[PDB]
Amino acid sequence: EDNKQFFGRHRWVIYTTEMNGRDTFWDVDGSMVPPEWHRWLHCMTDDP
Amino acid sequence: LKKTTGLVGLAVCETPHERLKILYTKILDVLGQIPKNAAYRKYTEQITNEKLGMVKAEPDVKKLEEQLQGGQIEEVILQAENELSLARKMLRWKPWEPLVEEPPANQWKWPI
Amino acid sequence: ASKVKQDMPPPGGYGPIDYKRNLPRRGLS
Amino acid sequence: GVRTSPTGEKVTHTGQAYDDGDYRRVRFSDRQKEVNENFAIDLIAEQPVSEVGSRVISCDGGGGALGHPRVYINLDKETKTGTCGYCGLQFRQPHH
Amino acid sequence: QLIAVDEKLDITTLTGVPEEHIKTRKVRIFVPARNNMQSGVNNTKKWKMEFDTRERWENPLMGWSSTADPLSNLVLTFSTKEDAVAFAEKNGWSFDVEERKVPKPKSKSYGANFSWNKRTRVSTK
Amino acid sequence: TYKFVNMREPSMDMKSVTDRAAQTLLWTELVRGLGMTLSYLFREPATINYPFEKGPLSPRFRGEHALRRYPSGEERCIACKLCEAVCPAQAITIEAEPRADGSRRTTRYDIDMTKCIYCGFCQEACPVDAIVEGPNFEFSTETHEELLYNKEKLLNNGDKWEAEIAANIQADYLYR
Amino acid sequence: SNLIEVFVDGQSVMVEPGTTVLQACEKVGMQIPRFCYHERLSVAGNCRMCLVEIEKAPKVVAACAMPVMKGWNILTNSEKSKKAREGVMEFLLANHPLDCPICDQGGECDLQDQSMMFGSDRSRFLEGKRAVEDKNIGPLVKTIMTRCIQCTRCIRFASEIAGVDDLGTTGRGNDMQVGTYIEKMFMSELSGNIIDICPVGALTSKPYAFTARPWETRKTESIDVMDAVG
Amino acid sequence: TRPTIRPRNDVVHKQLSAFGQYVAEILPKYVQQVQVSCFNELEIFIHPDGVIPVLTFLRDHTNAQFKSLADLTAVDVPTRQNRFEIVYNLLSLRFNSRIRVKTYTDELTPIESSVTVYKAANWYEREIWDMFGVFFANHPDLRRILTDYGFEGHPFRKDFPLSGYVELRYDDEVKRVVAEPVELAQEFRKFDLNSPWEAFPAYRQPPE
Amino acid sequence: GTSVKPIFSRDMNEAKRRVRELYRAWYREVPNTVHLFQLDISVKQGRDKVREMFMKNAHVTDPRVVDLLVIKGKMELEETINVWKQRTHIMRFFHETEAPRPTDFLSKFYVGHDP
Amino acid sequence: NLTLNFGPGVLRLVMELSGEMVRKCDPHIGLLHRGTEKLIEYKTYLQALPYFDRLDYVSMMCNEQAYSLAVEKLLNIQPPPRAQWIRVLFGEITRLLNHIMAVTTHALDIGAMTPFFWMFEEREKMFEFYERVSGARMHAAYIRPGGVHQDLPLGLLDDIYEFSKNFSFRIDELEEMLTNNRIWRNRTVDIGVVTAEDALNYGFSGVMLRGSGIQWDLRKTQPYDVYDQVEFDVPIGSRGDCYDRYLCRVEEMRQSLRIISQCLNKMPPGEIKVDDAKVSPPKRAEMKTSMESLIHHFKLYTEGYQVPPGATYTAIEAPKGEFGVYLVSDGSSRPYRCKIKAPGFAHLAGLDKMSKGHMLADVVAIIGTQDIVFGEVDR
Amino acid sequence: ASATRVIQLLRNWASGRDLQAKLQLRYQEISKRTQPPPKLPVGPSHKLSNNYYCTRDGRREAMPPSIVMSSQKTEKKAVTPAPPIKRWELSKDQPYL
Ligand code: SF4
Ligand code: SF4
Ligand code: SF4
Ligand code: SF4
Ligand code: FES
Ligand SMILES: [Mg+2]
Ligand SMILES: [Zn+2]
Repeated sequence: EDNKQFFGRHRWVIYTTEMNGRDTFWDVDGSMVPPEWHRWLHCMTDDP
Repeated sequence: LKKTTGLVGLAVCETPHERLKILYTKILDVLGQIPKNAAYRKYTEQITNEKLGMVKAEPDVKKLEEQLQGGQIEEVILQAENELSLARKMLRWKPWEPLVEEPPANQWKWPI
Repeated sequence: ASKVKQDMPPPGGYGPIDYKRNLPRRGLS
Repeated sequence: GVRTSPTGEKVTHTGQAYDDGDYRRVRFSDRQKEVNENFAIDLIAEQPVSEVGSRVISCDGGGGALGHPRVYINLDKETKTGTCGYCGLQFRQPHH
Repeated sequence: QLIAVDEKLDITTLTGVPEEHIKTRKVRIFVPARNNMQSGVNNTKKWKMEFDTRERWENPLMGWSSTADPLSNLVLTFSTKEDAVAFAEKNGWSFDVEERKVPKPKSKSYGANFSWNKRTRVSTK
Repeated sequence: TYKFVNMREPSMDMKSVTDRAAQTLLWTELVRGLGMTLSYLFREPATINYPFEKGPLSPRFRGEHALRRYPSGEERCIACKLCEAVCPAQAITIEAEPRADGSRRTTRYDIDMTKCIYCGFCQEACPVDAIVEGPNFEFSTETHEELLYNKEKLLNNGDKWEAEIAANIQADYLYR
Repeated sequence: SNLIEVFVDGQSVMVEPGTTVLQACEKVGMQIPRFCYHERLSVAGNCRMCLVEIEKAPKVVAACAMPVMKGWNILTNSEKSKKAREGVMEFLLANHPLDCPICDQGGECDLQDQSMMFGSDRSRFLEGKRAVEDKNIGPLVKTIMTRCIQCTRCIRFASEIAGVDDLGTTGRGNDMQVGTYIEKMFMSELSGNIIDICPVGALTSKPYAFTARPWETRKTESIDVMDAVG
Repeated sequence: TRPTIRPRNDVVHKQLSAFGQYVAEILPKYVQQVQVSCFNELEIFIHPDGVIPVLTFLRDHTNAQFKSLADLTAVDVPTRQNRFEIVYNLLSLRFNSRIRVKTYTDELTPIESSVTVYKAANWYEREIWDMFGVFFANHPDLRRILTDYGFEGHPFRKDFPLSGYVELRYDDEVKRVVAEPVELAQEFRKFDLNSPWEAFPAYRQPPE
Repeated sequence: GTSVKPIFSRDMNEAKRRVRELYRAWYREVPNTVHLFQLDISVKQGRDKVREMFMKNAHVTDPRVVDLLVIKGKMELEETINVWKQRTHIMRFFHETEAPRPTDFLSKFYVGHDP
Repeated sequence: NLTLNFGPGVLRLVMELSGEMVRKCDPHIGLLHRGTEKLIEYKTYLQALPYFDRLDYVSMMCNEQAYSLAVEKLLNIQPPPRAQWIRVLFGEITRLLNHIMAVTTHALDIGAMTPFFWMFEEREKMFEFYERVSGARMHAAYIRPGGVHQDLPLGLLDDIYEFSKNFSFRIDELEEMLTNNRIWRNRTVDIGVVTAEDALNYGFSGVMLRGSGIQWDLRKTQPYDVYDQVEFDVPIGSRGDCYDRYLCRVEEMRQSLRIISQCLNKMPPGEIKVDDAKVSPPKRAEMKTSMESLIHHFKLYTEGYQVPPGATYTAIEAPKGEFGVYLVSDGSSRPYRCKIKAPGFAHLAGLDKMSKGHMLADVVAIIGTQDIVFGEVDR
Repeated sequence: ASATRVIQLLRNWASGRDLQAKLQLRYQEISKRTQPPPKLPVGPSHKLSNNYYCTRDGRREAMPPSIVMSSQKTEKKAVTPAPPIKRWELSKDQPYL
C-alpha cells in the first residue's frame, strides 16, 4: 500500500510466479487473490 | 414596445387591442348561429363578452395582460383564432344533440 | 443504552458548494 | 462422506450417479464432475447433543439476527431428542 | 353507413395463430374449484378459459422441464360463461363448458349438538 | 423562477466590434481551448493498474451466488422456495424431499446465471441467509454450459468464499 | 313464505329462520373470517374469529353460531368487528411457532392469509412461546402439534364423519392438547381428510412432505378410478 | 390518517368535478360518463364517433386548451364485446391540469385517427396497430413500428402467448437466419399467486 | 339487423375487387423481388407461393375481415417494395428448414402423443 | 433524389436526399423491442420494478421513482420524509449522470471526444455512489414503491458532498472546450429549430420545450416528492436550436448541483420505508423474532401486496423529459396493464420534421440533441 | 498530487484556474471504508398501545372513483379545470446567464 497515492492506486498486489499448478510469471489474473485478501484489496475494508 | 416575446415562432403584434376586438367580434358572430339553448354557445358567449369588456376597459397592454390572466397578448390572440376555428368546427359538428347511443351493458366496468 | 446512529449531515451543515458559471476573461483588447 | 459408484463416479450428497448404460456420462470425458466433499448430514451427525434442564428450549441457530428464526422445542419425550427444524442441532433434558 | 351483414364472427385469419394451434386445441371453460387446503372462496368467482395439456419432457442438460406448445401457460378470465363461449367461438377453438358448482345451503344449528333424543348429540366439544 | 441562457445582446461600440473582429481573425477562443487541453495533459491520469489494482467496492456489492451453511457444517437452505418465488427472471429451479434423517433439504438447486439479473432479491427473501450473492465478479467463462450452476457448484462457491462473505454480512447486516 | 328480513351493511336480504349471521353475510357476497367453522362439521364457536357487530348491540356476536334475528343490521366492516378480528389474530399468533419457511402449508395457510387480510402487521408479544410434543397417528398424517390452534376441526370430523372417536382434547387451559393420549394410530378409510380440514400445518400429508409449494403446482380437475364412486 | 396514509386534496377534487360537469354539458352528443378518482384523476368516457370532436374541443376551448398529448395507448379486456379500450392522456399547461379520455372498439371497427388534432398521436397510433391490431382510419402512414418485419400476430393481446409462436436461429445449410416453431429448454413456470380472502371490501361486486 | 361499420367496402364485391388489385400488384412484384433480393427460387415458385398465400384465406365470408387482410397484404407488399425486409424474411415463407410433419394417423402415433 | 439506408444505441434510418439537403427522414425502430410491457403483466409489482432500470438505462433511479410514485398513488400510502429526501437526492445525481452522458456523447458524435473521458471519470465516481448504496453500479433497484430499500451507509453523505463541491469546475472545463468554440457554434447554432406551437403539438417535453422558450417544468409546476421545498432555477432558451438546448442542459447540471447541496444540508432523520408491513417488508431481526413479521415477509416475497383496482397516469420530470407510466390494477398482486410513456418516442417522432432542409451531417446533431436512448423508445 | 511547482504553475496558467484547490483524484479526504455500526431508528408505528392497524390502513381507505354524470340515469358560470397558472419570476440570482 501507499496512502499518498490517490484512491484506487493506493493498494496493489504482486501475483506469485507459480500458483496451484501453472507457471504464473506472465499469465496472471485477478481470480488468484484469496477471499480475505480479495476483501482487503477491493477496498471493502480497512483491515488486512 | 417590447421585442422577442420569448416563444419561438410567436411574432410581436403591434396594435393588439384592435386585433383582439376584431377576433372576439368574429367569434360572437359565429356563435350567433348556434342554437340558443346549446351550452357551448352560452359559455363561449360569456367568456368572449368578459374578454371584450376587459380589453375595452384597459388601454395599457401590460395591465391588460395581468387582467386577462393569459399573459403575452400575442398568445391571447392565438387562442382567439383557435377559439374561432373551434366555433366554426363545432357549428359544423353540432354536438349539442342527444347521445348517439349508450355503451353496452358492461363496457365501463372495472375490475373485470 | 445506545442511541440512534445513522447517516446525517454534521452539525451546522456542510460548507457552501460553488455552482455558478466561472469562465474568467484572460484580458487583452 | 463421499462414496464411489461401481463405474467409478463419485456419489453426491443427493445420491445421484449415472448408471452404467447412460450415455450422459460422455459429458465428463476429459473433464471432471463437480461434487461437494462436505456432506451436511455427516457433519451434523458429528455435533454433540446439548443438555438443558428445561422442558422447552429455544434455538435461533446462533448469531442472533445472523441465524434462523427463533423456535421453541419441547423436551418431554425421553425416548428421543428434540431436533431444531432449521439448524438441525439436538437438545435433551438431563435423563438420570 | 352500416353494412348490416349477417354472419358469425370469425377472426382466425387475422390473429396470426398457426393453423394447427386452432383446429387441434381443445379449450376448457370452467369456474376453478376451491382449493381444499383453504376455506376462502374468492378464487371461484370468475370464469377461466384454459387449454389442453400437451407433452412436457426432460431436458438432457440440467434435467429441466421442456415444452413445445406455446399455449401451455395461457389462461384467460371472463365475467360470464357466455363471454367466454363467445371469445372461444370467434377465435375458432373447440371448447368444453362446465357448469358452475355452488355449495348448497346448509342448516347449521349450535343447539342440535346437545340433543335430548337425536343422534346429533356430540360426545365432546 | 427561470433563467435565460441565450438572451445576451452584443455591444455595438467600436471597441467591442474590434474585439469580435480580433477574435475572428486571430482565433483567440481556439487558442484558449488549446490551452485547456494542454493544461489537462500535465495532470495525473486516473488510470489504475488492473489486474494489479482493483476498483473500490462495497459490502453491499452483488456478485457470484453462493449457498452458505451453519458453523456446525450443515447447509442453511431449507427449501422454503421463497428465492424461487421472488426471482424476477425465473433463474432458480428447486426440488426438495425429506433427507435420510427427516431434515427438510433440497435435492436440486439450480441457478441459470445467464438468466439472472443480479438484483439480489433472492438473498433478501431468504429467511436463513442461505443463498447469498457474494463478492466475486471475475468468473467469465469459455462455454455457455459452465454458467448453469447446480447445487454442487453453489455449495463449492460458498465453501470457497465463506470467509469474505461472512465478513461482508457482518459489516452490512445491521442495515437490513 | 316464512322468510325473515335482515340487513347486511344496510342491504336487505330474505333468509330462512335459524340461518346464522355467517350464512346471511354469505348470501350478500361476503365471507366472514373463520377457523373453527366448517359447513360439513358441527358448530363449535371456539376460535372467536367470526365475531361481528350487530347494530345497536353493545357486544359482538359469533356469526358462525348465532341465528340471525328479524330486523338486525350486521355491520361486517365496522370498527368494532375489525378490532375484534385484530385482537383474535393477536392471540392466535401469540404462541404460534415461527415455522412458515419449513411448514408444508406455507402458501396455502388460512392463518397466514387471514393474518394478511384481517390482522395486524406487527406483534407486541414479548414473552417466550410454548412448545408441545409431537404425536404419531400413523404413516399417512404427519403431526406437528406446536402449530395447532385448537380449532377441534379434526376431532369433530373423526367423531362425526369418520365414525372414529380416537381424537380428543387432553388437559386444561393453555396446556390443552389435541391427540389420543396414548400411542395409537388413527386408521380409517377417510383418515387423510383431516389433512385438508386442518387450517394450519399441524396435520400435513406425510408422503407429500417438503416436495412442492402451492404456487408452483398446476391444477387439473379429473376423476377417480380407484373405486366405482367416481 | 397518520403519516403512513397519502394526504387527500378536496379542492382539486371539487375543481375536477366541476370541469367534468362543464365538459359533460357542452358535448352531450358523445360523452357517456365522467369520473374523478380518489387520487384526483379525471377521466371522461365517450362514444367512438366523438373522438375527433371531443379531442378538438379540449385542445381549442379557452377553458380547456389541453394542447399537449402526453400518451395514447390501448387496453385489452377479452371479456368485453368491445375488446379494446383506447386511452388518451392530455396535459394543459395553461391551467396546469391533466385529463383522460377513454373510448372502446373491437377487432373489426376502425377508430378515427387523431393525427389531425395532435401530431404526437401519429407514432402512438402506429404502435397500437402494431401491438393490438386496432385500425385507425385516415392515418397518414399506418404500419408496424416495433415488431419484426413479417411478424404475424399482435403480441400485446391477452390471448397471445408470452413467448409467441416462432423463434430465430442460424442455419448453416441455407446459410441464413431462419424462423422455426418455438421450443423451450425450460418452460415458463406459471404461478397461482392469487389468494382467497378478498383484500378490499370497497370493491366487492354484487353476487348476481 | 346486425349493423356494422364499414372499413373500406360496402359489400363483398368491392372486397373481391381489392383482392384482385392486390393480387395484380403482387404478381407484378414477384420478378423484381426475386431478382433484387437474389433469391435462389424461380419466379414460378414465387408466384405459386403468392397463390398459396391468397388461397389460405379463400373461405372468408366477411367484407371487414377481407379488406383487413387486404390492408395487411398491402403492408407486406410495401415492406417488400422498399426493401425493408431482408432475404431471411422473404425466405421464411418457404419453411425450407422444417422437417415435414406427417398427416396420417399411424405416423403421428409413432412419433409422439401430439394429435 | 436518392434513397439511403443507414442501418446498424442501434438505429436504422431511411432518408431521401436531393444533393446534400435532407428531403425526407424516416427512422425505423423496434431493433430493441423486448416486450417489457407484456412481460410485466406476468410479474408482481416488486418483481416488475427492475424492468424500469432497463427502460431508460442512463437515468435508472428516475424510472424507479416514477414507477414507485405510480404504485404509491394506487396504494394510497406515502413514503417517510427521509425516503423522499433520499429519492430526490439520488434523482438529482441521476440527472447529473444523464446530462453528462447526453452532452459528451453529443460532442463525441460531432467529433470533440475529449470531454467524454473528462466527464466519464465523474460518471464513474457517481456509479461508485450507486454501488455503495445498493451494491449495483447502475441497475440499483434501490427505489421501491414504499420508500427506499436500505439506508445510507455512515460515510456516504460526506463523500457525496466532497464529490459535489468540485463538479462545478468540471462543468467549467466542459464549457471552455465547447461553449464558445466557433466550430461547435457552427455545428449547433440554428440547427433543428422548433417553434413553441410545433413543440407542444408534437408531444415534446423536457428541454425540447424549454429550448423554444416554453416555461414548463414538472418539478416546479407539479412537484412530487420534496421538490417544492428545494429552490432552483429553470433554464429557458430563446431560439429553439441545438445550441440553446446545450446551454439549457449545462445550466440544468448547475441547478442539479444546487439542489444536491440543499438535499445534503436538509437530510432529516427517521426510517426509510413506510411503516406498514403489508406493503413494505419488515426488518430481518423482526422477521426472525416476530410471528406477524415472519408471516408478512413470507407473503410479501411469495405473493406480493395486492393493489386496489384502478388506473393512474403518473409523470415525472426525468432528465430526458416527461417520463410517465399508465398503470392499471385489477386488485391482484400482478399489474393488469403497464404502459410506459417515454419522451424519446415523441422526440424521435418529431425528428422527421426537425431535420427539414438540413445537411446530412446535421441529422447526427439533431439525433444527439434529442437525447435518444432506444431502450425507452422501443421498450 | 505529487506535481512539481513548475508543472503546477504551468498547468494553472494554461487552464486559467487554480487546480490544486479542486483536484480530480480522490485522496485521504474521503471517508474510511470501515465504519462503526449503525442504530437505524424505527418508524412511527412501533408503538405498543393505541396502534390498531384499522386506524393506519392506507390501502383500505381507497375508494372506487366517484361517478358524475352517469348518462344511464341557474346562472351557471363558466368554469376551468384549475385556476390559470401564475407567471414565473425572473430568478434574482442570475436572471441572465
Ligand atoms: S436458499 Fe433460502 S429462500 Fe431459497 S429455498 Fe433455500 S432457504 Fe428458501
Ligand atoms: S439475483 Fe435476482 S435474478 Fe438472480 S437469482 Fe437472485 S432473485 Fe433471481
Ligand atoms: S401453520 Fe401457517 S402460519 Fe403456522 S408456520 Fe405453517 S404456514 Fe406459517
Ligand atoms: S390439529 Fe388442526 S384441525 Fe385439529 S384442532 Fe389443531 S388446528 Fe384444529
Ligand atoms: S368461526 Fe365462529 S367462533 Fe370460530
Ligand atoms: Mg393442514
Ligand atoms: Zn436451530
